[PDB]
Amino acid sequence: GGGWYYGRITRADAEKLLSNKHEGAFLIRISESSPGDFSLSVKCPDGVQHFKVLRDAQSKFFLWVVKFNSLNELVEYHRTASVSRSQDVKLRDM
Repeated sequence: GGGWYYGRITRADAEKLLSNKHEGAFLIRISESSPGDFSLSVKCPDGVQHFKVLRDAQSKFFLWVVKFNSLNELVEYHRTASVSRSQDVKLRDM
């Protein structure tokens, strides 16, 4: 695991590279203009899409209203289900 961490990358780069070469491919990236917040990006059927992902002062990450210990506890359990719930896009890496 951990093949999904790309760090410094921006949205404009992410939408470029992440179209290679399968739907459900994903990367995790920072807000380079002001560090400490992050984005998930994913390959979808019309292009590439993005999702803001954060942590609290409690040192716990969140996506919804519910908290998890790291983004690894999101990704490793979210992967069996859709990021959209209206499209067949699920997180996958080979």
